[PDB]
Amino acid sequence: RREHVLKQLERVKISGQLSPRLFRKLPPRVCVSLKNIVDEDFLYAGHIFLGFSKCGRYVLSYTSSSGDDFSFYIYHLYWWEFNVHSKLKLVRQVRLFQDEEIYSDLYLTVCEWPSDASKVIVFGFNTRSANGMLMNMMMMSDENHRDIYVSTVAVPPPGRCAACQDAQCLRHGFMLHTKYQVVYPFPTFQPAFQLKKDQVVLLNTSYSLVACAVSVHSAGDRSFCQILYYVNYTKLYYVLEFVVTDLRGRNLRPMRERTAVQGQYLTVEQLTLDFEYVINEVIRHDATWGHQFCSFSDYDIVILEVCPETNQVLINIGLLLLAFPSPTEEGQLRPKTYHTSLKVAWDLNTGIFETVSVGDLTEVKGQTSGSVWSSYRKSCVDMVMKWLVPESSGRYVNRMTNEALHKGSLKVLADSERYTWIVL
Amino acid sequence: FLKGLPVYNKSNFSRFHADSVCKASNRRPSVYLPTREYPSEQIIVTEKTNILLRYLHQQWDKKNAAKKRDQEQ
Amino acid sequence: GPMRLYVGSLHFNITEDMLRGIFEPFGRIESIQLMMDSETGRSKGYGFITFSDSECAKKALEQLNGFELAGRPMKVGHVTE
Amino acid sequence: SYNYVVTAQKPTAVNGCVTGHFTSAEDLNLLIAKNTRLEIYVVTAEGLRPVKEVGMYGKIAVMELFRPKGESKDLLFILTAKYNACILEYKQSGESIDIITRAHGNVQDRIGRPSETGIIGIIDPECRMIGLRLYDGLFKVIPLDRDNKELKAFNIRLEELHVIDVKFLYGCQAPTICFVYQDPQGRHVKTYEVSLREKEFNKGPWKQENVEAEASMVIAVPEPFGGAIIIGQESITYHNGDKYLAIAPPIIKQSTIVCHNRVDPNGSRYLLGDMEGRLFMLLLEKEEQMDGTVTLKDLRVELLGETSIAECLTYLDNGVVFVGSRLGDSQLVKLNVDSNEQGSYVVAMETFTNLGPIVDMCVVDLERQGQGQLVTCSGAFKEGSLRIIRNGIGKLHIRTVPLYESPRKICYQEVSQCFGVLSSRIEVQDTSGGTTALRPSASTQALSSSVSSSKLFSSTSFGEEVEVHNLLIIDQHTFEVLHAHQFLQNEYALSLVSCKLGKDPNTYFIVGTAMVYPEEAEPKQGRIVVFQYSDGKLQTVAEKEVKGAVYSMVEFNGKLLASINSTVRLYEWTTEKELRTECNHYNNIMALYLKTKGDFILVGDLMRSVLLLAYKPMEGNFEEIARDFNPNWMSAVEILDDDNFLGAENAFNLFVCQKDSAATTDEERQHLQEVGLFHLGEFVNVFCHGSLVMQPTQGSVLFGTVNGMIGLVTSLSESWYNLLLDMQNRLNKVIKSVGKIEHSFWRSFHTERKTEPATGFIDGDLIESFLDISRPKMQEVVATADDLIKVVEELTRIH
Ligand SMILES: Cc1ccc(NS(=O)(=O)c2ccc(CN)cc2)c2[nH]cc(C#N)c12
Repeated sequence: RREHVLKQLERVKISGQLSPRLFRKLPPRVCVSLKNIVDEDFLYAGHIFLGFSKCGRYVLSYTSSSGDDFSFYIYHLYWWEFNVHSKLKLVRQVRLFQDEEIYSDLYLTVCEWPSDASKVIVFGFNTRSANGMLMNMMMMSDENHRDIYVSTVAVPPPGRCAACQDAQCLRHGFMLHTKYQVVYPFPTFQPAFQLKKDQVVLLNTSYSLVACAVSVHSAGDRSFCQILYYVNYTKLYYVLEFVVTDLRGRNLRPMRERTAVQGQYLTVEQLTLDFEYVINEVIRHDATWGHQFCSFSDYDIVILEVCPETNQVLINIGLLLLAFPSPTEEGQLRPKTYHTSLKVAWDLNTGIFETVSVGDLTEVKGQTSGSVWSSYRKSCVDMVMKWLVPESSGRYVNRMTNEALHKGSLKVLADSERYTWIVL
Repeated sequence: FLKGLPVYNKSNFSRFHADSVCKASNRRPSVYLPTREYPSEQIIVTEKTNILLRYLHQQWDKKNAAKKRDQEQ
Repeated sequence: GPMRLYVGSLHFNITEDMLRGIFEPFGRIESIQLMMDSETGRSKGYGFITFSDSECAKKALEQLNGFELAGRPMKVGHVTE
Repeated sequence: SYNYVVTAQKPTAVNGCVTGHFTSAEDLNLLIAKNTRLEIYVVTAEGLRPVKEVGMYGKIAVMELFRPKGESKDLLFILTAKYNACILEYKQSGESIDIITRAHGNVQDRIGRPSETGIIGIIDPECRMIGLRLYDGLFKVIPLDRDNKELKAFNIRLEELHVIDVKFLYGCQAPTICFVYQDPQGRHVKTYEVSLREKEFNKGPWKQENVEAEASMVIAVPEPFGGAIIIGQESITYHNGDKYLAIAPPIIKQSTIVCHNRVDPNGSRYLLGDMEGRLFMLLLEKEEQMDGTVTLKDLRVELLGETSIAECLTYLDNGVVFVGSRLGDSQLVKLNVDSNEQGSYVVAMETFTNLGPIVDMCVVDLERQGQGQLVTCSGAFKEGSLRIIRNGIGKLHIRTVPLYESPRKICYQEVSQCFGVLSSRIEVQDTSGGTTALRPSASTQALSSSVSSSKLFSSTSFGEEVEVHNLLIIDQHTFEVLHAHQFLQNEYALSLVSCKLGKDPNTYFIVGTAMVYPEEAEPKQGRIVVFQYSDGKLQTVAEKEVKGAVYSMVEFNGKLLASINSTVRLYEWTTEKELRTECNHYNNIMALYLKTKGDFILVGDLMRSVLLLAYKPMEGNFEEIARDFNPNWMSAVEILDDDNFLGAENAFNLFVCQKDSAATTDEERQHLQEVGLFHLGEFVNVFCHGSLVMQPTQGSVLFGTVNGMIGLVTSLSESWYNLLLDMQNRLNKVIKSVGKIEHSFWRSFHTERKTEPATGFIDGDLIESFLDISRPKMQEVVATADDLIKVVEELTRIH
């Protein structure tokens, strides 16, 4: 049984309790056809609409132009103006991953930080990496590698502010872009954890976990360093005039300056945690079976929790290793292959990591090695789901995806705070 | 019977009277304007450690005590 | 590609990224299709996963069909289209 | 824009009432929570003796009395709506009264969404810990021990994400919670043992039990019996391990039980409150054992009589109960052994005025000329009335006009010397196929009546409550219902206005309706009806069919401006006396609030903040001037001047947005920048341009709240604001807060999305407190004008 809308409105008058959580069972208030709000229609390119922003003012979309001649793709991001029944008005056009040769079509995802609305992050990856050969039909793929493209773009300003236009363009129109390769077992994509802390992004590059913070500051000198208040750390400054990042406004690289600059400056911070060093340390100092250990073959890192208040990162380390069996002699004690897990808390402030839990050694009696990672990842999903606590609305990581060009179904673009749908 | 109600004092409500019918907007209690400073004994604080991080930490401490008590059987 | 699998009886909170994470170790995945419910905006609990090689799909099927994922036994089977 | 917010009438609705021995070990106290107000009383021979009224810097969400080991008397625990927790102690040194803050601190978590049933605070019977249910899937534990300098609180994960109610059980080895939760299978009851040592839950003494789908309350039965009582819509159950007793009385099925109170210290009798105002008595049959323990034999409910629609019930002494009402007047009732002629065992001793909820009001110069008087629509259901408030010389004078039904809207027609009141009465269907009234109300007791004879809509369930909407023509002197016009079957009257349209010299009563059928939930059709109360009789002039619900309706330069669902429409009154559409505006979600000043229209949307339209006389259409881009769920709007606009949101906040004066491009011309932010702590339903004083700084806007609080909003100059802001900051360094809550933190604009300090607003209540403090402790003056009586005393003249 569903109550009538006027009955709910009547109750608000006498109770003083009005909330979206109360009106959740209520159907959408307004749903506009995309065709009715889009302009200069006809066959108007290949606009793949992503969805509303958290503020509900902007609607994003992207285009993937191939250029059928070889072929290298170009990815463009757009920002539109929602005015209910009125036509969409374009407010920003940006080229993504500048000076990058994209062979295969990328599965891209646009994200927003929980409370930092000044910028958006765009992840992009291909099924397999482009090889170094060619087999008539195409360049072909490398079955052992995958490409990861990460880019951070600034959101258009709400209005006004420092209008120092030296004739167009302004203060916060920066772009950052990076690219790294990953090996098997290809790291999992965890956008809700990777962006749980504002202005930061946790990146798994198989060999290490990188915490990247990007921030802009003005005349005053109160807020300094998000990450790291030893292990490798880098902090660089940029003014207009280890994961390799090349910055830009809307053109090319801005002038990389130092601390003595006055006006407006951007800061890029990177704190890295070497997996192999962590694995070796935990086994050497905290493992009860450390004496039997010989060498580890492979590892798979999964994030369990991110605490943005205490700046702590909880990771699970799935490990394939080789060790001697228990000291009991029943014959030949030839070493065996075992699978286990290591849980470590990474303190972003201090940089020190602490051991939380050390698993036992489970014997791999001829498993497909693929099943080992499939089983280990199921236990991570089991753990996260088990300890899942509902968070506050407006504190969530808005993940936007439209897998329209990848043999995929998107029909509605919802703004569940204003009860608005964009029926595609 | 349903009655034989508690009595904390027989004198309560024995001299109560109000010469009015359905009218009492008297906010008689005098407002409290605190001007003096008296310190507090305690300060309420929340434990900053995550619930999952806390559980995995103490469960590992209990698992260590089960194996670290092997000086004697 | 050579084989298309049907993944069903999934918990509504299980994401496509989680589905990728569990199945990817068996072999190359051509595409994933986790079906969403337009009204609610949440998952339907079923999907389709297409492997690039038939062999990898069968091995994934044998190790994942009928085993618990977040306390709910997962259903993995063959579907042509 | 700079404003000054002050209180004319403090909130009068009762939100919570608790008893104990707070002021002394022998004194029997009654503590009343009136939103932010904490009224302290002492039960004596003459009744309730007033002590003091503690003004908290926060909405009282939890109020419990407890006595730990080796304590002289009871201590109070207060938890605010902004998660400010404090333990208070009462101390009196002959004549000097002081409230000591034993412990204080904020207990909010960045994670966790607030629960659907709100904040629940419970104390262990042995005073071992404090249990807080703030967010979904969490349970905060505050240990109690004066040995440590701090009180390390912690969270324990709760597998049940949708908890209805929770209580601490009596007679247990370890603190044990008992709660009702909901899940896809339905509603159940579960218990957990709280371990302070391990900081986790343990296996509950008794487990899984399938309870009613509408099981809403949990009762912790004291030490002798033990266990818990669960109250639902159809049944009352008892649980204590394998021991189970359930009763299904048909009398309680007609209305929802919403409050309880323990009468006997052993738990033999319980009072139960109903949504209809019916008072019950839950009896627990004792069964003494030869072991020395006691058990339960039966359960029985007995109808005592009728009281006010109670929020909290509280037994005081000698068969006298305090009825804490929020939808009507509070009472002092007497439980007698002998029933009267009506068959009621309860009789009223005293009635306390409650103005809340204020759903609509108007300012009129009733008796005499030039002295304003508020005429509100107060209360709901059988508690519904009209309150006439005025500043009387020889502070406030209220006159109650009981209606015995929910009033909705009010307007004044001076040419007719009467008021137009929309009202709604509840009717129950029987075996005759038609509905009957529960009690005689204002619409059924009118001198003359009429029924709508419209045929616009040419083409029910037994025991279902249906609303019957009427238009009441009430005299201005006697307040007698002169006429009651009954609308169509399944028709809800929403908006009401009294004006003259076009060149027509007749003043009309215009009503906006909506069709509410039991089949569909969405309002797909309505009407705009034009009435005229010529001389003792009402006449239907015209009707215009609409494709929705007519939410707001305001007169606009001799035209009828109306909001129909998501459309803001303008109507013209033709020579044939019909309404003709002129122009429309469709860029809205739920246009519920409209306000006009000249050619400008301030549109208030329920979900999409506020918007400013301008009517073009040459073109004959609207123009979207500016918009407030910040997301806000509106409750009420008001136009301050041509450039500034006042708003009230769902998070109990006030804001003022204006046209950007430094804007150069047209896109910047469309951005309403919020210049004023303030946390009021109330939920505003209506704004009014007026003043209760006979006619320093311009502006005077009255507003009515859900708690019955009436305030004023006056505009200040930039010089006066900078003076009052420094005086306000200097006043907080001399005036202390109970619970050590920063005033700056309390008045801060707080939402589940963002938190920002207060700006462009002055707390008038804090400023006027300067007159009540002692002469030596008034050194907030550091330049002279030592005698600052010229100010404040002149500021109090606005009331
Ligand atoms: C274990 C795990 C955890 C989390 C993943 N993503 S998230 O986007 O961070 C996330 C989504 C949904 C919830 C709760 N509704 C919590 C976090 C993951 N993505 C692949 C995973 C694997 N294997 C995996």
